[PDB]
Amino acid sequence: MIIVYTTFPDWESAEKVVKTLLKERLIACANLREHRAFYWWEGKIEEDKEVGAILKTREDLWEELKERIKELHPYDVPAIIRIDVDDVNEDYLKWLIEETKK
Amino acid sequence: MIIVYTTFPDWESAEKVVKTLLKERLIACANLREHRAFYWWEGKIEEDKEVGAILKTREDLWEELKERIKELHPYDVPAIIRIDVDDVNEDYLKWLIEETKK
Amino acid sequence: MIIVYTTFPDWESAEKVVKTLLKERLIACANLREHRAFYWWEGKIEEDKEVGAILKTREDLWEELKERIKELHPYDVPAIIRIDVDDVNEDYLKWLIEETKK
Ligand SMILES: [Cu+2]
Ligand SMILES: [Cu+2]
Ligand SMILES: [Cu+2]
Repeated sequence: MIIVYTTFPDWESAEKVVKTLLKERLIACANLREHRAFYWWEGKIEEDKEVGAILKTREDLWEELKERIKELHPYDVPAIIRIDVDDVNEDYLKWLIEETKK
Repeated sequence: MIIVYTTFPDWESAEKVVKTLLKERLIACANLREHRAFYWWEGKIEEDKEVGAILKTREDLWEELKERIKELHPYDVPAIIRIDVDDVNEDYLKWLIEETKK
Repeated sequence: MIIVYTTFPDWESAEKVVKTLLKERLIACANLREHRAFYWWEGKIEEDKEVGAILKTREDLWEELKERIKELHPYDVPAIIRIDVDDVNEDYLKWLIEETKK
């Protein structure tokens, strides 16, 4: 399995996108929590309050999921970050496979 | 070293389990923070408020730790997710080894 | 690209350090959020409220970034944890490369 991390400008977009991804059976679950982001914009350090999203899905769904996030994301240039899971308890993995599209 | 991520239904269970794992010297530390989870239950998108837990330990303790989490977890099917750490500052790694069981 | 995770004792140190790292062009962005940490200190389970920081940068900047965090960190023994990113959308990766030092 894999984790995918992305960030959203607030809760309405984060929840809309995550619920669409669940409906499309591209993810098994999402964990959403606020953070404060700091980055460069035009020679200045910018802050933005955001909602980060930790998504859990199968490896084989990565490219499809990445494309759908690109298509749904409120940001022109979103972060869509895949981190592979090195091991997981089998009962959870079985559930995640059951809950994702075939 | 490794990270292990799991989620709990609230703070009392999260803290009880993490403190037991510390007492058993199976982890060196835990970072706990709230999130909102979205997933499928019986044809419906369900939300649950949870406490996520980021645990830090040695690679060689993974199987023992995974079994103990299974045995302590309030969920029938918990997420117990191992992500390997590709590098870490040595002083921290030494501390983590010192603080975990031998 | 890589993620680097570290923790700070509160927001002032976290923001000062992250903004210095941005100014030095060692990271492209940071996501900061509170957590509660549990760990061993002198035979007792200790808790501390902290700010965790998720940093995003290039692989080739890891050693320089790790040294700078050591030099800036309020902790004697900070956690400075590198997790490699297995894949990312190209538009984001291009932006991250553009925003980091050359
Ligand atoms: Cu905002
Ligand atoms: Cu709940
Ligand atoms: Cu504190």
